[PDB]
Amino acid sequence: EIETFYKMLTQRAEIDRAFEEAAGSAETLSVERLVTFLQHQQREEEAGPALALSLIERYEPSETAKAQRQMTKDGFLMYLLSADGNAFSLAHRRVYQDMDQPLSHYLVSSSHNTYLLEDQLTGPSSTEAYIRALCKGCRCLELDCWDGPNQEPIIYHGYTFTSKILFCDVLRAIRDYAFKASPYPVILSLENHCSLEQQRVMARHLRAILGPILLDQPLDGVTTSLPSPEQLKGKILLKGKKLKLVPELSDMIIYCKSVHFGGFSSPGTSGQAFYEMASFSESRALRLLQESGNGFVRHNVSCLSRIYPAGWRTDSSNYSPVEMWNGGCQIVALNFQTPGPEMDVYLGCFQDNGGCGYVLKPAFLRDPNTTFNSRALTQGPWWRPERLRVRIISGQQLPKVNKNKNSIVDPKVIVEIHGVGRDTGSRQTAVITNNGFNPRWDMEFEFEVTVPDLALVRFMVEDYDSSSKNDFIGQSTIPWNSLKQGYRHVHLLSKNGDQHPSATLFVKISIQD
Ligand SMILES: [La+3]
Ligand SMILES: [La+3]
Ligand SMILES: [La+3]
Ligand SMILES: [La+3]
Repeated sequence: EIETFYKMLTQRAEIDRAFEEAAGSAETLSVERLVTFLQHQQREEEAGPALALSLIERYEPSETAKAQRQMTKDGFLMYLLSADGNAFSLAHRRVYQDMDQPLSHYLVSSSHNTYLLEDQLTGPSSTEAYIRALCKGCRCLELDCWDGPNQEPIIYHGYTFTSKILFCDVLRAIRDYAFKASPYPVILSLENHCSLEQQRVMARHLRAILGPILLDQPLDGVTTSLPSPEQLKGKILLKGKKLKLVPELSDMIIYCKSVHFGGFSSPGTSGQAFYEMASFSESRALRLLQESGNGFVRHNVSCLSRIYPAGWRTDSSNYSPVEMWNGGCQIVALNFQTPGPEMDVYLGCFQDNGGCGYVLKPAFLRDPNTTFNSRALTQGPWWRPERLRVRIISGQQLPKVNKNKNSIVDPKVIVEIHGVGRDTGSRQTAVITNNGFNPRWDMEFEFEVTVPDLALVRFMVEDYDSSSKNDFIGQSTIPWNSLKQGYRHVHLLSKNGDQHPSATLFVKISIQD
């Protein structure tokens, strides 16, 4: 009974089944059989003895089997629960993209009113807020500078009751964390409401504190286009108004001069210079995407655009970034302090490319002559329909969330597709009652995705409640091109983006054209 219980609790038929198929009669997976699995099931492109062997050396617990080059059911499971078995491509969890194109070519991880920890009206501000964002890979930060006592500028939310902090204090924190998560450039958006004098103080602090990290001169030969993340590695650059404004500050604005949206027209006139950056509220952005779409896109190829949350979002709620990315908008600022599907999707996007904060835009969005408009889909390279089938098999050790000890989760799983409007979809599994340890769904969904290069697949697990709103249990959002095939485990994250060490979903993914 003990082994029974101990082992039965521990038992996963789906795994058993999976191994069996792979291994057939044998109680072991030979290299060849493993290689076959890797290819047929896991659809690995580098599938071959070499991979198989590394998987064995890496994950096989049995010394006999390891040495003898074979994989036991145990090693199978371990591989499946490891970074290699993760539905989120391990290969993409390291900088692997081309980091040599103009900044305008990458989506950049950006935060809105970074200094804030809660609401926009009366919640607190803190350097901690900048540290958190930076530690989550945020590249573009916001500083709302106002005159403070003792000729020391402060940062807070202009015209509200949000607590205040010191501009200098903010700079040190940025200085200390700017590159903890990535080596690529950090952009500081200065919304300067300070007096001339205090503006000078700002400049002094900038130079004194940031020192050599601060970019205060154009790079050599950085003429027709924006420098690349590579060219700006290890640097912090300022975005703000460039000559009310003291020269000390205005002179530090090199590649990001705040500008009012003129309109889009590129033959050298109208559509701003590569070193000019416009901002658009969520509303105006949608409208321009509604009406212009392709203009914006084309605009965004050589130009950085910044989008920020609608003013009514005083609760610091966030909008969907995806809609902005579909127009090539790169600096899509969100309230990083706020848990929700939006940051889930955001951080899922940026978990790609090594989490360095710059993710290369799809080629059609880097083509100045594109006729793409996610909203009016016509044929073109972006059109490449795929058939995704996702099987939600079972869940393991779902984080018991709210109640301290009184009930068991009644989990269900929602799988959503995020991307161009026609691709967006959502489906959900049934609810398993009182089981978070090993709920088993064995449900399969199928989606047709026409513009995968802009899609993300999200897995959300909820605790069903008949009486109330279902509690969020965990989630995971995987960019389409990082979605691995075959049997994989989805590693669930908390509301706050934290890793749940033992919480997973076991799935089987398949993508066919
Ligand atoms: La602001
Ligand atoms: La229950
Ligand atoms: La419940
Ligand atoms: La509940």
